[PDB]
This record gives sequence, structure tokens and C-alpha cells, in this order.
Amino acid sequence: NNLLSINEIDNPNYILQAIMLANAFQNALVPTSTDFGDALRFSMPKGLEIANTITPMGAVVSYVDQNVTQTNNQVSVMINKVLEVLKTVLGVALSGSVIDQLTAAVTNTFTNLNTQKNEAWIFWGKETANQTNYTYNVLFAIQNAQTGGVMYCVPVGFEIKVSAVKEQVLFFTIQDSASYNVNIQSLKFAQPLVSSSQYPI
Repeated sequence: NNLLSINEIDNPNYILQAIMLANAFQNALVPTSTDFGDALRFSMPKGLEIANTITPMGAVVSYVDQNVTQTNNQVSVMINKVLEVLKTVLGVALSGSVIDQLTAAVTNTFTNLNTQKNEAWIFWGKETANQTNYTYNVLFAIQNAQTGGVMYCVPVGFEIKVSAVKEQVLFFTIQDSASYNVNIQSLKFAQPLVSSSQYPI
């Protein structure tokens, strides 16, 4: 599985539906352009096509396909730009219900890369002397007070160009500066809670 699953689930009776939603949107990863390099990202148009096959039938609430750029600024500032975009997909109330974890997950998209560099959710694309390309795929599965009778699953595909060599990128902290070109793709999918008696790890 090439999406990092961030489970924010109050009742374990739903662990199974979240894994099942995760397993579904895995099929929404697509190849990047061979110019970007050799890499998979969650596609939002594909994710739409997948959500229609999902049974029991849910509803797609919001979606985004958007570029975000920075010129020699702090990583902290890309993290906040991307948070602003994801918060808009989640909306105010669902955001605040998961804000710490939403914050950590976008922080770890841009920093702490060295300890993540071999994991299945990151793909290293084209790497030159002054640029690194990578994709990073995460999926939030959320059931809590703000969610009532449904689960929300929010897949996100990042396609990232940052103006620094890989080894430097691997050790970036929020205090570093670089130039970025980030394309974000995400949807938010609601599905009625389906309870379960098998509880996967």
C-alpha cells in the first residue's frame, strides 16, 4: 500500500471500513509524467472514478487540484500554505477535530524525510544537483464526534519539486528555506458507517 494511512477513528468497530477505504483509493495512484521522474501519486480525477465504484455508495463532498509555490522561503511557510488548502477540503469543523494530526502529517510531508525515505508512501523522482522531485501520498480516515453517521476518507497526492539536492532535502527542518513547486490533489469522501466484528491490526 503506497498511501500513508492516518487513522483518526474513535470506534474500533470501524477500523475495517477505514482499511477498506484505504485499499480502495490505492487504485487511484497514477504515474507522474516521466519528466517528473518515476513515481506514483494519488490522482483526484482517478479518485473520483474510484469513489463511484465504492460500495456501499458514498458521496464525494469536496476536491482539490491546486498548485502552490514558494520562492526561497521557509519550509514552515509551505507547510502552512498546504495546510490552508487541506483545511478547505476538510472544512473548519473536521479540520479542528483533527488539527494536531493534520498538522503533523503535512509537517512530515516536507521534513523528517530521511527517516521516511524508503517507505512505500514516498517516491523519489528526478534528482539533479539543484533540484529534487518526489511524491508523497497520505490518506486520512476520520470517524469522530464531527463525523456522526459517516466516515470521511481524504486521500492526498503531493507532487513536489524543491530547489535543493536530495541529501539536503532529507534533513530539512521547518526552519530551512527553499523554493517549491507543489501540486496538491485530494478529495473528501463520505461513506455511511459500516460496523464490523473483525478488527484488523
